Amino acid sequence: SPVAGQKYDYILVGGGTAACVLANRLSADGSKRVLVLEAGPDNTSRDVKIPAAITRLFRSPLDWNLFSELQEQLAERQIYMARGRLLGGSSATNATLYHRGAAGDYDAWGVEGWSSEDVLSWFVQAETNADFGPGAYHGSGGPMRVENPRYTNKQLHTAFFKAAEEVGLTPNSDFNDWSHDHAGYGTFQVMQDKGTRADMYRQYLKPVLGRRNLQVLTGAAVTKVNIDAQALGVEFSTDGPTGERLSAELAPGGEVIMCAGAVHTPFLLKHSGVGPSAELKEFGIPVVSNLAGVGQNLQDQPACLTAAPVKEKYDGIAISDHIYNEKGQIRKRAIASYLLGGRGGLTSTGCDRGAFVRTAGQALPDLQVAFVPGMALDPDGVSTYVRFAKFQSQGLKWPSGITMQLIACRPQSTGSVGLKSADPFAPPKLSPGYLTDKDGADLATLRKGIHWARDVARSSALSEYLDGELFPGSGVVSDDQIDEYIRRSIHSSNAITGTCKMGNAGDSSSVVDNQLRVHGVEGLRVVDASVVPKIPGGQTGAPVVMIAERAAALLTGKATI
Ligand SMILES: Cc1cc2nc3c(=O)[nH]c(=O)nc-3n(C[C@H](O)[C@H](O)[C@H](O)COP(=O)(O)OP(=O)(O)OC[C@H]3O[C@@H](n4cnc5c(N)ncnc54)[C@H](O)[C@@H]3O)c2cc1C
Ligand SMILES: CCCCCCCCCCCCCCCCCC(=O)O
Ligand SMILES: CCCCCCCCCCCCCCCCCC(=O)O
Repeated sequence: SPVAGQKYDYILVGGGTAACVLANRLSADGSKRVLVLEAGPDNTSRDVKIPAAITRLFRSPLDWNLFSELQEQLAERQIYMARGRLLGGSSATNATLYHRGAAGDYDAWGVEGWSSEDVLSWFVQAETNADFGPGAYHGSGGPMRVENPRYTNKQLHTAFFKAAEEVGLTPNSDFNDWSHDHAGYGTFQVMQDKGTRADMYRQYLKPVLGRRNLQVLTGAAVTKVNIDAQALGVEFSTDGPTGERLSAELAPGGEVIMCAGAVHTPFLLKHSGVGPSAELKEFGIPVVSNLAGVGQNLQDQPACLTAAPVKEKYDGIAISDHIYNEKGQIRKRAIASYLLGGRGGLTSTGCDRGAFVRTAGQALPDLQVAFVPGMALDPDGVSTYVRFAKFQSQGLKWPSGITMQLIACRPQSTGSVGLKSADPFAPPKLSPGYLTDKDGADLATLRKGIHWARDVARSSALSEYLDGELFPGSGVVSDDQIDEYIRRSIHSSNAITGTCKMGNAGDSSSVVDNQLRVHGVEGLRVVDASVVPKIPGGQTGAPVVMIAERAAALLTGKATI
C-alpha cells in the first residue's frame, strides 16, 4: 500500500544506528531509491533527547523488553538485554559513551581489508569533536557530535581521579588516541550536542528526510527477506502481528541490507531460511542457506558493581542530589541549567568517567571501570536506572553515594540468538553466555574488578567521602562469595556484536565476507554490530557507525576494501 508498485535499489531492514548512516550515504546522489523499514515509532520522545532520561528508556515502550533464556551459570536467572526500538535504534537509547577501543582490536579481527590502518580514517570521517582538534585520530567535519560531558561533579569526579592515581593508575587523556596505550583513568567523551543526545537519527537520517528518493516507514515490522538464491526484497506488517503482511520489491541490481542489529538480524535471517538447518527444520522453515555462524559468536560485555554511601557531612553532593530534591521532584535548578545552558545533571548518562585496566598483564585491558557519582540501590546497574526513573515524585530522598561498574570489555565468553517459535513477532531465543569461557577468565576479570574498586574506595582520596560499602557489602569477603555476588547481580553493559560475523574466504564460522555479503545469497548484506568478528574494548556504537560509513563508501563506489 505505501510500497505499492515501487521498486527499490536498497531496502534497509531496521532504521537503527547503521541504517540511519546508510539511508544518508546511499540516498545522497539521488540516483538510488532507498526504503527504510523500522518496527519502532518515529524518534520524537523527550526521553530520547535528554541524556539522564535514559533511566526512563529501559523497560519502556521504546525498548524491545528482551529477556534471555534461564542462565544456569547465573543463579538460574533470565537476563534483561535492553535494545532500542525506534528510528535511531540503540543510538537513541544508549549511554552515549564514545569509544573505539585500541588498534590491536581491529588487527585481532584478522579479516583482509579491515586492519587498524584500514578503519582509522572512517572513524575520523564520521566525527565532529568539540574537545579534540582535527588530526589522524579526530575529525571536525563528520555528522556525529562528540564532546566532553557537560556535567562535572567537582567533588566526586576529582575524588575518583585522585583515587585511581593513588592505587597506581596512569591518566589517559584520550581513550580513542591509538598512539596512547588503552589503559589509564580519565573522561569518556559522549555522543551529545551541547548535552542533547546526538543519536544517528538526529545526526544522519533526520537532516535528509525531505529527499524524494528516500522512503522511511515506522511501525513497519519486517517478518522475513523474500528470496528466490537471490533476495527479492522483504515482507512486513504496518500494524504488528494482527496487521496485513505487505511485500517490498528490489529493482534490478537492488540489495536488501540487514540493519536489525546483533539480536534481530540473525532472528530475521533464520525466519528467512538463512542459518543452521537443524534450528530452521525445528519450526518447519525452508533452508535457503545453511550457515553455522548465524546467531553464534554473540559477544557482550558483562558488568557487576560496587556502591558506597558518602559520609553524612557530604549529603547533597551526588548527581542524584543534582537531579532530584528530597521528595523525588526534578530540581528546577537542573531543568534550568539543562534548557538554558545544556549543563548540569540532565546532560549526564551517569557512567562517563572511568578507566581501562589490565587485571593480569593482558596484551590489552580486560577491565573497563565506569564511575558514577550516584549510589546504586540494586546490584544490577540497569535495574537501578529503571528504579531511578520510577523514583520520581515518590516523596523519597535518594541517598548520596557512588557506584563503580566493572565491565569485562574484551570478554572470552560467547552466547547465541535463535528461534523459540515460527512466529516472527515472537521474542528471539536469547542466550548471552556470560561466564561460560572454559578458563573462567571473564569471572576472573570481574572478581579482580571488585578487588580493584574496593582498593580505589579504601584509597585516602575516596575514604574522605565514603562511609562503608553497600554492594557487594561487608558480608562478601572471600573470592567464592565475590563470584557468587557476580552470578546473582551480573547484567549487560549493552554491547552485543558478532552474531553475523564477517570472515575471510574458507571460514565456515563466518556469515558475511569482507564486503558484508551474506554467504550463498545474492544481493543480501548485513551492516550492523552483527558483522564485528571480535568485539573491541569499550562501548560498540562508534565502531557500528565506522562500519556503516565504510559499507556506504563501498556500495556507492567511493572506496574498496
Ligand atoms: C541501553 C544501551 C546502552 C548502550 N550504551 C552504549 C554507549 O554508551 N556507547 C556506545 O557506543 N554504545 C552503547 N550501546 C551499544 C550501541 O547503542 C549499539 O551497539 C549500536 O547502537 C548498534 O547499532 P545497530 O544498528 O547494529 O543496532 P540498532 O541501533 O539496535 O538497530 C536495530 C534496529 O532494528 C529495528 N528492528 C528490529 N527488528 C526489526 C524488524 N523485524 N523490523 C524492523 N525493524 C526492526 C530495531 O527496532 C532497531 O531500531 C548501548 C546499547 C544499549 C541498548
Ligand atoms: C530522571 C530523568 C530526567 C528526565 C528529564 C525530565 C525533564 C522535565 C522537563 C519537562 C519540560 C521541559 C522540557 C524541556 C526539553 C524537552 C526536550 C527538548 O526539547 O530537549
Ligand atoms: C543518571 C544517574 C543515575 C544514578 C544511579 C546510579 C547507579 C549506577 C549504576 C551503574 C551504571 C549503569 C549504566 C547503564 C547504561 C549502559 C552503559 C554502559 O555500561 O555501557
